Amino acid sequence: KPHPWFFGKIPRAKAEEMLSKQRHDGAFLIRESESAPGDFSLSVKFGNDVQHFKVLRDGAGKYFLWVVKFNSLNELVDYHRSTSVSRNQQIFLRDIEQ
Amino acid sequence: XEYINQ
Ligand SMILES: [Zn+2]
Repeated sequence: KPHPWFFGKIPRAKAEEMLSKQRHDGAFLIRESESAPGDFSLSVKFGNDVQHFKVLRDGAGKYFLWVVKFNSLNELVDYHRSTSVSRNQQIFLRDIEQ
Repeated sequence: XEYINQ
């Protein structure tokens, strides 16, 4: 089955609009940024706001948010289902509901 | 657009 979190190229505002209607904290999606070619962003619902994280890439081609690195978006997402996306707030990724 | 990790 394809992943329910890959939304492709959707504007940041649309992502917020959609995530705001979600009922659970941690509801998220990965989108292709309009800020730069071939870049990804992670948008997550938390409380009454939507937080955005820029998916960084290093020289070897690994993805990362802070320090830990991943060989794919799939691994990054799966990791953050059990480990908080932030050290300051407890945010665990969970699939959106349709 | 603000990013938490930036
Ligand atoms: Zn539910």
